Amino acid sequence: HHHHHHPIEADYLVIGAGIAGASTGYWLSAHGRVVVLEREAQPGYHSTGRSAAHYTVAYGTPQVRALTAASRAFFDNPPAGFCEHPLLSPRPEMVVDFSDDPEELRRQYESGKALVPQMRLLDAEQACSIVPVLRRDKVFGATYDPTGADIDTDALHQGYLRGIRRNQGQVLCNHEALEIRRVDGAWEVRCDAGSYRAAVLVNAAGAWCDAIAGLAGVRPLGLQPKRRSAFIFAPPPGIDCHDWPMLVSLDESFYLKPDAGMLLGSPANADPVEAHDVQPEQLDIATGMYLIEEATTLTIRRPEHTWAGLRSFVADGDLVAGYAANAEGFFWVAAQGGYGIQTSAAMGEASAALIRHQPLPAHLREHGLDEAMLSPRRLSP
Ligand SMILES: Cc1cc2nc3c(=O)[nH]c(=O)nc-3n(C[C@H](O)[C@H](O)[C@H](O)COP(=O)(O)OP(=O)(O)OC[C@H]3O[C@@H](n4cnc5c(N)ncnc54)[C@H](O)[C@@H]3O)c2cc1C
Ligand SMILES: N=C(N)NCCCC(=N)C(=O)O
Repeated sequence: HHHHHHPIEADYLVIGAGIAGASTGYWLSAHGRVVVLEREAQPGYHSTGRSAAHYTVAYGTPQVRALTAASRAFFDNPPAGFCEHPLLSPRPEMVVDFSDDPEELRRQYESGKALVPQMRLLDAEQACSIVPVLRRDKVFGATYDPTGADIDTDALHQGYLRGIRRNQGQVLCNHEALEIRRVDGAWEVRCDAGSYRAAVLVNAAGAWCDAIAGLAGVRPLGLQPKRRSAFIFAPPPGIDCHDWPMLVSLDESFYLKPDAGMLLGSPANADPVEAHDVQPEQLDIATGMYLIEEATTLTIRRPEHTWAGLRSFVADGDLVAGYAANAEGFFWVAAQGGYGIQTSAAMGEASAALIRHQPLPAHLREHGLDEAMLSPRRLSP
């Protein structure tokens, strides 16, 4: 009994306009009619607008590291017209041993160097020369990755979305998917003003991917959102920290990175929570500040900005890009974890190829990627 618009037909309906839906929709959009349906009034209000904006190859599981490595070519040299300014800025990563665990530090160095030949093993004096506010008594050595980079996440995200629109795709905000049903050979999504139909439903809903499966009657993956908080604060007068690396502790208890002229700090937490519009917890912020004040000479007066976002994982820590088994046309783009920005070019290209029933592109295959390592089928026996 309430009015709705006539249904809109497409080739691929993408639920979510964060980095996952935008990157997949970007690579799909040259080949068919893309409609992206986004709940919020803006596409980057959840995790894609809440990241540390960093590119690190030696981070995550082996699948993650291959996706990240395979994305660099796009980030460094995107197609003409994709964006106005470079997407990456140099920002080496220094992982410091604050707990005196030389065996772990060596393991991470050897692991990282296999992927990144320029990775170096530093002694405590070398680490303190690079970030001179470090307390020498608290430092036992470090790894150093000269190839790390900061990512202009908004430019990247907006570039993917603009690419969709230039290929006649639609990016619809204020279009929460409220109902999902397989009807007459298509997935049909009801939004509050009308419905959308396509043979392929791309589930790119971030921490809400299992909620979308629940609307559709598709068995979920077991995704676990995890809260991570972060904050921005002013450096003390006299500290020029503009060119410091990303600094991370060896056990990921905190990190610290310059952000323009300010400092970004985080307790690097992973507290399991339900999908929601997550806010920072005071204990998170106080913990991150305490650990930075213990590891360095910095004193932190009060933050200028605080926030938290969701990093969402499946059991094995790897990303998911693949059709659901036994649910025709339902494609997962999920479990981006702490890595969705830095893996987005490879994940968007791979996911679009697989949605289209195409082989993965050579350059992705050359990085040690294949369909089965991306598939949700691996989460079951
Ligand atoms: C503190 C922090 C630091 C991080 N550091 C980094 C980093 O340095 N590098 C990196 O690569 N990653 C980092 N990450 C991880 C990165 O933020 C995420 O992996 C990535 O943003 C996930 O993107 P997504 O598109 O899956 O999710 P989201 O950006 O959350 O997008 C999902 C979208 O789905 C929409 N949606 C949900 N339900 C519906 C519905 N019913 N209908 C329509 N739309 C719906 C949501 O509104 C949302 O816009 C960090 C994250 C945090 C929080
Ligand atoms: N770069 C590292 N080796 N470790 C910490 C990365 C932090 C990250 N990208 C996250 O907040 O998801």
